[PDB]
Amino acid sequence: HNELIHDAVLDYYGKRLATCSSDKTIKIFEVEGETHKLIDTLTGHEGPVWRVDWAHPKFGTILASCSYDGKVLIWKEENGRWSQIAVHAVHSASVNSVQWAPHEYGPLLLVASSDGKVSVVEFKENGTTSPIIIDAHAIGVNSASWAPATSRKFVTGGADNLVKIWKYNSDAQTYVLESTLEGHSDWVRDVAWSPTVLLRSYLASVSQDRTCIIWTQDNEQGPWKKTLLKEEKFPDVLWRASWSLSGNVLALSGGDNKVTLWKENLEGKWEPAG
Amino acid sequence: YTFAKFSTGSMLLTKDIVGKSGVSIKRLPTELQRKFLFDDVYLDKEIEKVTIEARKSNPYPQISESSLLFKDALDYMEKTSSDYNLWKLSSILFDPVSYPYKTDNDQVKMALLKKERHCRLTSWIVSQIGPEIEEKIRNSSNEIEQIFLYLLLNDVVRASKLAIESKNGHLSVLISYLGSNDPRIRDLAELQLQKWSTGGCSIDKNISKIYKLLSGSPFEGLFSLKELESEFSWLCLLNLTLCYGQIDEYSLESLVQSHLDKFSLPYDDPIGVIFQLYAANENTEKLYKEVRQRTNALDVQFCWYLIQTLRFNGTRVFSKETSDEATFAFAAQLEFAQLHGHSLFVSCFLNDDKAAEDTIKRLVMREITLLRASTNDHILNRLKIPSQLIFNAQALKDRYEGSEVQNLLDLAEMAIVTSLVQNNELKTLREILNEFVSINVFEVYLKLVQETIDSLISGMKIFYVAACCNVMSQEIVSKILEKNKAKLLELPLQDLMKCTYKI
Repeated sequence: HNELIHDAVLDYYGKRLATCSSDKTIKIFEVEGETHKLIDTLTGHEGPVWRVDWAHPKFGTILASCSYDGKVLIWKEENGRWSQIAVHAVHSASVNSVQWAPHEYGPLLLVASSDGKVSVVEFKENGTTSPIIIDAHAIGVNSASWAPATSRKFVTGGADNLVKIWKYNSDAQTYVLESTLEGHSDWVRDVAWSPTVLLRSYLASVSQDRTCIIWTQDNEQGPWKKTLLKEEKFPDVLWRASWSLSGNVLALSGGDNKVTLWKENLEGKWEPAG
Repeated sequence: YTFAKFSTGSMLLTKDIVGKSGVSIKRLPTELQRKFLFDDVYLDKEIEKVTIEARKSNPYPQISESSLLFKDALDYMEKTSSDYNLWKLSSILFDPVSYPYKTDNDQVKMALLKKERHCRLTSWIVSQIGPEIEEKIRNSSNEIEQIFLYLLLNDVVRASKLAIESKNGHLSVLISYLGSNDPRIRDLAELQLQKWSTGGCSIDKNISKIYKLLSGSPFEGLFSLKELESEFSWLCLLNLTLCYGQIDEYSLESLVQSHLDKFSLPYDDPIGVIFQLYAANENTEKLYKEVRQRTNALDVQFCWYLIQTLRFNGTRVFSKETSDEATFAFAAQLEFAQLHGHSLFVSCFLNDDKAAEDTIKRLVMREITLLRASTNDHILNRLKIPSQLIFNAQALKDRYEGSEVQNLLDLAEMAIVTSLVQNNELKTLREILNEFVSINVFEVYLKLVQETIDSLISGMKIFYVAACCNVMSQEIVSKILEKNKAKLLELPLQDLMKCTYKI
């Protein structure tokens, strides 16, 4: 019985899968092609676990999950036995996304809850949490993705149809908002920064209004460029939008039971692939 | 509701209520369709053809010499496949010819090399058009037409023979000139044609065609074979330009270009594309870019191989950015095919040092395990993968699976924690000395053997959990062993139970 898992994540080396469903449990699997052997079940949430997410193995085996109970739960495998080492629930509503930073930033976490907040939880020397939060969106935040870089930034997708790009500032000590972008007529479900250290940067912003805008910024200066992936509404509401590391392929999880794939061509416009 | 993101090992997990986990490990459909790529022997022999030098802006490998030729791939393909035709024709036009016999001066050499190349190209075209024309000769009902068709197969001798046999003797003699570029004969043939095409009550339809061939400009003309556009493969007519056409006066390139200027080729046809890139000479890249946005006849792999050959043979010129673009694209396709060694090899042909560094690093660390199996995987990590990167990656794989020599080559404290024998300790101390945290060093020095300072240092380290307690217990045991009055009391100032028993 597992009729509706909401999220699954793969580890750096892809040996250990972590699905999370609505029955609150987070199941860990030892994958091996056809055979993912169930190795664990983790019960510690008071509502459907929306998302799970491993951290960089530089930090051992850590997994921050966020669930409907408004609480972010950090887990850790310890000698082959899992244990909830920390927790961070400074959010007064259902926590939706949770995504670790680039490991060069430390062990930073990115939480994004319906109380219009998004936190960046550091784990200090005592391993204890150091929350520095910001208000992100009015009617709630559905997602928040990290950006790689070599001047840190992230993106957030809102319930007010916004897509925001925040940046760290030593003057403020809290992430200062630097640019917001408007293009959807309904809850911005998911937002994704692309890991392509190439000439430009790409953002795929899927939404409830069955659109997927792509914000391509020329460089550090010139603002973004709006590009409706295709100019027809998808047969059903879109949920997830993920970039590929090698290649800059875009995967779109629409509520129409297939996942589409879009690649950029020399026109600059995007074309299906599969 | 559905969910799907991209894997580290670029592949896709989606909601799937048919498995066991509630997700599906999908092997991403690879555009990379070319068999020999999945066989590791090809890759080994391909690395044998390269000279790798470290960069002048970082230690990461990038290619200094390549001897790859379109020629080389041909062994791994069927001589029957259209692919083989593409690679072969590409070899004929682009791979350098060698001329073994010594030549009086070097401009001569150049001329010979041109003749050789020309002869191979035209023999090949004849290989292709062969059956088309033979079919046409099968169906002709007129001898002079057959003579013409034999000229279409660049067979001057059988044209001459049939002429002879069909009692067309003068023509026969004339025919013998086809392929000597005698300008006298050229202007004479053209003259005869104008005289006919000004009065000339009637001339046989195929004799005029043959004269037009002798004219050296069979479409470029006023009795033009251009209308044969509708009766013959474009390649067949191009053969006519190349064989007759004005061989000596033109370079192979500008000749081919001359022909192409008279006829549009189908956008989708790739052997067409190769001729266009060959003829385009002065702006191959320009055309290549044009070809890119118009068709997909040239695949990712081919475009990369082409660009690389031309680059490393001086044959042609491509932007650092276009060569890198091609290289990225192919490396990516390869990585989608779980061909990490091969993607790694390709990634080295990057010009941009920064990007090479990132790509390489990222991939090696993410995929170290698979890249350390056979010797064909060894030569791989003996591309010039930086010592640092390899062991570093390997260090990561150990922390995550739960090493020390690599570390010797915070984290160090955690390693000491895990270690918590005497010989190993001594070796560690020697390594630390070579490298030259301080507290731990003081403790080690004490163990090998001021005492109060070492004690304070150790206490501070303990404060900075299980390993620290173990170290504290060890220190206590050592102190107890040493004891076996005021100074002793000063040094002193389950563990609690032990302390109580001591008091």
